[PDB]
Amino acid sequence: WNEPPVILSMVILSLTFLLGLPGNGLVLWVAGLKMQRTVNTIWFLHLTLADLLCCLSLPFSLAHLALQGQWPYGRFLCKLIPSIIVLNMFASVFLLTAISLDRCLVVFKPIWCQNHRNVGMACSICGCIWVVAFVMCIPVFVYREIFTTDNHNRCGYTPLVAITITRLVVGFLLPSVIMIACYSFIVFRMQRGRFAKSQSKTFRVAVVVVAVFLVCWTPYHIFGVLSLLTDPETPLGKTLMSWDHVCIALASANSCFNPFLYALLGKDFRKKARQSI
Amino acid sequence: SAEERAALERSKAIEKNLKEDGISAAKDVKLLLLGADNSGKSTIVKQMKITGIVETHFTFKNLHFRLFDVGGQRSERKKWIHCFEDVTAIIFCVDLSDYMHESLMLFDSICNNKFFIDTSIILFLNKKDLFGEKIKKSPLTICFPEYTGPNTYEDAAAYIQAQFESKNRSPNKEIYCHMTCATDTNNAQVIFDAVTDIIIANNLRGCGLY
Amino acid sequence: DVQLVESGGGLVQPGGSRKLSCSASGFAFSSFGMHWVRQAPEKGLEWVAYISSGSGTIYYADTVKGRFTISRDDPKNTLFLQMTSLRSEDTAMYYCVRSIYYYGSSPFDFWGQGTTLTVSGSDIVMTQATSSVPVTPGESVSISCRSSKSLLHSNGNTYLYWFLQRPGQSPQLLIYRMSNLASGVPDRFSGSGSGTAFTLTISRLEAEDVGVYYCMQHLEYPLTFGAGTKLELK
Amino acid sequence: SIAQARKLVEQLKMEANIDRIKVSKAAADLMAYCEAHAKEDPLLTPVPASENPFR
Amino acid sequence: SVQLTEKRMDKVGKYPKELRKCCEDGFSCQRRTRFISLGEACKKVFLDCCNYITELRRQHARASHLGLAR
Amino acid sequence: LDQLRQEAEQLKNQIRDARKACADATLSQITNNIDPVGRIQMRTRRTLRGHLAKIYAMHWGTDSRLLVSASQDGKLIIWDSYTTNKVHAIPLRSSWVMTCAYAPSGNYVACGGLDNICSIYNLKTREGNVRVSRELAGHTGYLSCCRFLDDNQIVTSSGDTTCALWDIETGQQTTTFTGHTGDVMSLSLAPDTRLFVSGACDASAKLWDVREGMCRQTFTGHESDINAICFFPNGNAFATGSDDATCRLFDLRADQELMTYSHDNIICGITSVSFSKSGRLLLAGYDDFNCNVWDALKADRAGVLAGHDNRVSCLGVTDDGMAVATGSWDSFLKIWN
Repeated sequence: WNEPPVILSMVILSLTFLLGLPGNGLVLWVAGLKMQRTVNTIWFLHLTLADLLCCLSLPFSLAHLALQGQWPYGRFLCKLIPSIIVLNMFASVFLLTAISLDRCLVVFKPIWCQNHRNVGMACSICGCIWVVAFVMCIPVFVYREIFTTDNHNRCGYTPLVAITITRLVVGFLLPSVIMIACYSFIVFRMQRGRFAKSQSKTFRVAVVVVAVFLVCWTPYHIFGVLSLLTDPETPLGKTLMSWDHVCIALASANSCFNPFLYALLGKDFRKKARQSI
Repeated sequence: SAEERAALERSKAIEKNLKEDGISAAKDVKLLLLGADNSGKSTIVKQMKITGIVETHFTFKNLHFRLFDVGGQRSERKKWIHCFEDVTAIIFCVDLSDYMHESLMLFDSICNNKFFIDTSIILFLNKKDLFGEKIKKSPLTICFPEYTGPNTYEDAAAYIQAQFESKNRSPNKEIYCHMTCATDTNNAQVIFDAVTDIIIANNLRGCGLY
Repeated sequence: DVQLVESGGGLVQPGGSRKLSCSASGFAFSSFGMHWVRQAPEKGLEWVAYISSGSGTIYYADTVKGRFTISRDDPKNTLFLQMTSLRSEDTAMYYCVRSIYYYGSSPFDFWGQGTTLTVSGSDIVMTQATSSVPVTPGESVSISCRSSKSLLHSNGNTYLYWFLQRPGQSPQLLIYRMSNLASGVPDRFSGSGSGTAFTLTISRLEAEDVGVYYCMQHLEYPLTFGAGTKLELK
Repeated sequence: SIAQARKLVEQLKMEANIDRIKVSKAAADLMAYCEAHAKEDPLLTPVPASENPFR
Repeated sequence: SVQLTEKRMDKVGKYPKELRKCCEDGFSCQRRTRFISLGEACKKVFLDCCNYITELRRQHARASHLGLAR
Repeated sequence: LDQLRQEAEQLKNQIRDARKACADATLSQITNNIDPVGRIQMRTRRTLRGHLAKIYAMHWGTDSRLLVSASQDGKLIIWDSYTTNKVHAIPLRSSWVMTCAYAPSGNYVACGGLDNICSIYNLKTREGNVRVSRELAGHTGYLSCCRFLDDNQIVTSSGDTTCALWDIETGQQTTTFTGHTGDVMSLSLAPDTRLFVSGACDASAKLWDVREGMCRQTFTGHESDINAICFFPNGNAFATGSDDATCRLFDLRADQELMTYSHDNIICGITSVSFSKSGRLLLAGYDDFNCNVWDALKADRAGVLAGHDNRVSCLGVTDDGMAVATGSWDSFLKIWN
């Protein structure tokens, strides 16, 4: 058994490990103990929690790809792991969306975001994000089976098309569109006096963040949708499933990059982390 | 824990009280009012309604402004100017009629202060009508020997604004200049829009996007 | 001045219900933990209920839990004690006690006047062997109190409270935590003890000091009082 | 300004009439106080966690 | 296969009366339903059995390596 | 001045000559034969996370367990250092606080600052909550330091170049101390409370007398404004911290400097200075975010109390010397031991 796609996927997973897990740990530790508990710190802390959960659930997928399937554990493990993975990833995505919304709101509503904006509001929004992530996590937790199969058994599982259309919409369209609109509006506002010195740095940060988000998740959703139209028992189908692992690796690579593009961009967080490290 | 359970409970409830007070106190926009003696500070603080420090709090467009008249402190600023950080802006008032070196020197010292590197200073040049009358009566070269140009009111105002804006050296701050005739109450809308701009800039900086 | 006044007392048919209100004034009621201490017509004090500031923790006696109801009205600055299914053992005078809890505080410091209500295992047991000490004025009288469980906590705080109930009056706290004199109590009162054996030594007894003394534990609820050492003239 | 100068010179005269001990004597007495109370200083000598109240 | 025997037995008996032969014998029903029309007895049975076997085959093929995310 | 100026100059010259005549040997030339205390590794045992603004003052109770902390949030929270609990939270009338105090009896807590008023609060009120017992309004400048002599007496250092001894029973200034050229930014009462030294911003530290009301000695040895002061526990010496990045040990009887606790790598000025029980360690706070621990007899940095994200504004050692509390501008009151 030889396949370039699986070796590429595991290489990308190892790179994601080595680049994010220490970064996720250090950023989470800083935001939990070294850094304060400001409004902007809550979003970073929850995003790093989601990224750390995704990174810690990645070894399950690495082991699964090492054996090319053949789930040895019980039904509960295959019922929970590809539920925690999809909870952590979607929590990270929705927290990116919430960060974009907060950045747009502290610009277009400066008067309101000083009276009615405290740590309690951020905590409530993060709790709602985790609740909706759990709601989106329920369908995989209620639909997974392990098929007896041959001596080596690989676990997997109208409802399918509707549920992945819902995950495509909720996890890609609203987040990406909200991010693009918020960052474009911020850039436009940054060209109305006192901000003309900027837009050479804010625009670059916004475009790089949006580009990373739209390159590390678009192949996931594209191939997830294509797996429906592309019927199996076709060379294109099995090639698509083979590259699906690379898509998962890129989706986790977004969680790898998130602390680098979010916490470090907060120069105060960079200073705090450098002093701690 | 025998009765220390009630002690902890009291500590927790008063910590909740402290948290509530902190949330209710973060909504107030703190503005530091500075300037030379008898430079319209009393008039401008009276136009916005309501011995050492004279805090003049007021609400304008659902935003709570805290304006501190600290001009009565008969001591050097450097030993207590450090407690006025995290303020939205420093309101500076200058009487254009009376001339100027002390006002410019104090503006240079306060805008270049280490604590106030990011806190942008709002500049007010009041007594515009009195300044125009004095210009029609006396030339503007009395206190500006190096000022060469037309002796009109507009050029004098522009020169004063340029001389005041030539005192800061940090690009992160901007000096908002406004002119008043000591008879208009619309000097608070300028304060409001400057404060909103500073809030936008500070929020952008705190998110790492600025 | 600080004053606690109770109301809602009278003859009640057995099996009924009644509401006892403790009106308060002269102090910050919202930051005090109001107690409810019952005193039988011929027996000693007995704790009934306790409510803290903010109505966070509410505790109850072994023979009171499940029937009574202790509530506060902080905006109205009044204390309440709703009681239902009045058995014949509830025929007693109900006292209203304030107590604030922090480091160095003096709980049970002020007692209310008291209202009269008439109906027609692991707990620490505090026993007072001396139930009558007839001593003339000018002599030193010492009252002893014992506890089944040692009242000395790990943090070094021994929780023994001494009260003095003058005849016809309300009990007054004398020593709190077995060593600290109460606010306004004359210095002649001295408190001592170690673990289980507690003594309240009084020096130069006066005619105004005639009354009955009690020992109360605050190590763990319920707060059990002693039998009551009664002091009489000569 | 005559009164201010008079007050200043009076204060200087009052200060100048203060007896001064040798600096070596003050150094020795500070040394003695530091060494005598070094045993009961829970900061320069670490205190065991059993006796530590903040442990 | 080993586990496919139970599925075949269930599919064969998933019909009234006879419930055999037609579903046992079954390129899907898109073009394989011509025959001699085999009477109206089991045309719908064969049509259902094509999809019944195809769905199971596709599900097994995708669960072969549904890799812990989709 | 001319005659008065010449007399003042000659008196100053005579005073300097007398002070320099008694400096036979410096502190470092006589204590050089003792073993240094070494690396004093102190770890943060407790952290008071109750304040939300910069902490500008903190004082220790006489029982070494209760500590009062004043911040710009308008609150003066009394802390339980053993269990981190808070026993009080007093809302100040004026949020611009630069000093706080705790009575040796424990019944009263002071407060002052830009309000020009040293407020006294009755902690042990029969009505429960803490009520302002008095508001001392006699200063034309900002109050910078306040210390309780007893429940009734209090000494205040103000920014109008004077110090005033008050009377909390009547509210009138019993005694006023004048003579400082610049702003008086620090004050420290002696152990016997019969005298105190005030460190002003004119690079001078004047030794006052509470009973007499007249200054005795002035200590002009610094190069910048003195931001902190603290008596040596023996009561015959004190260390004054300044903005010149150095804190010097002044001797009352020698009437001059003893040692200059300066380091070539330090440029940040002292904001708080405090001794231990024996006086061997001087935990002097710095604007460099660290509260360096100085050996008072070696003039060497025994250890560094790193862990504060902002400049430390107040360092306080307990009366039993068990712990040192540092209150920085990051709204944290860390307890080290």
